[PDB]
Amino acid sequence: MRKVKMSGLITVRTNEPLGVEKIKEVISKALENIEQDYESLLNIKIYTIGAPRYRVDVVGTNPKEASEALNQIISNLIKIGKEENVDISVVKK
Amino acid sequence: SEKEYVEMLDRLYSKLPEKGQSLPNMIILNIGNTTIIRNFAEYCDRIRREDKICMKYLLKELAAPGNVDDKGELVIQGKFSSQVINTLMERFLKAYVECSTCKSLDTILKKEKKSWYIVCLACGAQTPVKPL
Amino acid sequence: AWPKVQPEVNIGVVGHVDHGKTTLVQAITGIWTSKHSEELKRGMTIKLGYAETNIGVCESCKKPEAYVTEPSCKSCGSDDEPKFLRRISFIDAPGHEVLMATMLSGAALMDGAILVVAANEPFPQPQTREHFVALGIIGVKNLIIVQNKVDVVSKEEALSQYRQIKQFTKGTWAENVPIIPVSALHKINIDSLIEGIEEYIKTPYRDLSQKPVMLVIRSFDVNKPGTQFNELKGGVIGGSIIQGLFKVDQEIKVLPGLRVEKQGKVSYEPIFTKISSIRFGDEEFKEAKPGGLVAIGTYLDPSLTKADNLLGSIITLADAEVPVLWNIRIKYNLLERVVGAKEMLKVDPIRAKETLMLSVGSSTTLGIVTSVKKDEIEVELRRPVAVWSNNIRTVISRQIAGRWRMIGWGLVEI
Ligand SMILES: Nc1nc2c(ncn2[C@@H]2O[C@H](COP(=O)(O)OP(=O)(O)O)[C@@H](O)[C@H]2O)c(=O)[nH]1
Ligand SMILES: [Zn+2]
Repeated sequence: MRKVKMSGLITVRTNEPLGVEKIKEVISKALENIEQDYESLLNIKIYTIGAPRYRVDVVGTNPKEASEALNQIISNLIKIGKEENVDISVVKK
Repeated sequence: SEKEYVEMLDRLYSKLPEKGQSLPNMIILNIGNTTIIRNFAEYCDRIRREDKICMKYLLKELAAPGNVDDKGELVIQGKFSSQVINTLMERFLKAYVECSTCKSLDTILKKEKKSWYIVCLACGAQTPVKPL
Repeated sequence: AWPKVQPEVNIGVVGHVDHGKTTLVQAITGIWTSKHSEELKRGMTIKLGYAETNIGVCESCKKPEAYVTEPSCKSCGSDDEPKFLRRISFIDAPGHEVLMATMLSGAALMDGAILVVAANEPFPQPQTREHFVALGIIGVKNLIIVQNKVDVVSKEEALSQYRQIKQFTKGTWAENVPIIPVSALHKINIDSLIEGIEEYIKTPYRDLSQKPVMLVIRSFDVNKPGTQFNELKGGVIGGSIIQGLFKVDQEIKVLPGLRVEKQGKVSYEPIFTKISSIRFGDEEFKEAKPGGLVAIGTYLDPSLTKADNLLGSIITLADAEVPVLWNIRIKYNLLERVVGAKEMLKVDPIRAKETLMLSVGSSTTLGIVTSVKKDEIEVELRRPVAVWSNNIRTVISRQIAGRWRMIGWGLVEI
């Protein structure tokens, strides 16, 4: 009676010599302070569904705060990623 | 060095499955709670079929356990009626030995990734069968 | 206790169509190669089969009933453990006349091979012949001619053909090749073959000092769907190290690489990456060398490798000298007739501006003739080609009846 599923499809593609490696980074940074500032987002889980396509899962106690941080994440993936030559746009859903 | 070659040639030949037949009556008996096919080995032998296979099938249909004698005998861990054995046995012939084109019973049994085929030594056709 | 070692030599299996060269590859390895099936997935998007096996021997038994494929030794009526000889792998080749261009690609991974020849059909068949002279050109010297399906022919016959397969052989680069008659279906005389490939196709000397060079024939995305973000694997490039050797944590580059045509002409700029891991079959290693299909797990975005994308490329040490050219000079040599056809007709001269298909490694490309001297031509390749060393071999094909045909070869003059 607590969880609320909040996902969304994104595009992630790089040509950096350490592909998957730069992807690991941006996420493990753009996805920093979320579970802490704007807090009880019971959990976070970015993952791949296909090829350049990925998704982000944010289960929290309240839907209003769900999309609150979920946007703050993507918000930063785009930014941080563009700061490391990591091309990540969005296919909202 | 045809000699070298011919030598190998003759060797394969005498490795073939003979040349070119009612079916020996399959002898069956009982001993407590076992049904035993005295010649399950000879039988299979004369239909060019691997014992494990007739065994696997025939057993599966029976829903009983068993293995083969060190002297080619089938010991079915269950006492079944001589009759039903045949009924299930012919069914085995129909589906895994008899050619569809002419019904010879003079066949091989190919196997590939997941498709086995009956291969007639008479008509030459291949009945695809459900690998089991 | 046998050694889990990587393949030593690659023996491809060539021949016509329907001639058993797949039933055979398993009548040996005991593996059914997917060259003959429809695969919707990762990996193989080309009709090429692969099959690895170990090769032991029981010095307690007699030949040929001596050689085994497993640790056991029951197969000879003994028990004194057999000593591990080598570990070989077969490349299953497409015998279909059409598919010919994907054979010349499997050949450039070939170390030595076997030319399967059915006994029930006249000799030599189209691809039986084409494929043969293909081997000649590409550069193989180790050849065993397998006489198959005799278990459906008279001794009086198997011999009749035997004679021909031989006279056909005179004057040829394989003028004294073996002819081990077998029956892949019944798995009979396979052991005589294992002695043959043990006798006539031996691992060649590997100059482990040369420039590392691998030919790519596939690529895929390993990551299953769903995989979290921290268990993601980089792309995986597969193929064969053809010379030298690579090892984990290294510096490699794929060529021609990533295409880039922006605001002008197009151009291909190298894809740089580090080697993430090595694998031959189900065993991971720490360095890969000639012999066997490799799986070089890299670091790049899975997108780059996911669709058998990088097939036709080569992997190199990041730091190397490998010209990616668009125009290339070739001191070609045309053939007599169009082997692999049916209407034995002469090969017409390479006319200028004519279009031709050039095979060069795992790669295949079309171009247009721009120069045409006595024994040298130059061509414009739609896609550039990476020439890892001067004067590497190339096969020249020319579409004839809506169908492409082999008519020659040459040396790529860097
Ligand atoms: N009788 C007989 N059939 C064989 C033998 N080897 C292969 N075959 C069969 O002949 C066909 C062609 O074999 P396949 O392995 O697909 O060879 P491929 O067409 O060269 O790649 C299949 O029907 C096989 O089961 C053999 O030694 N004897
Ligand atoms: Zn029939």
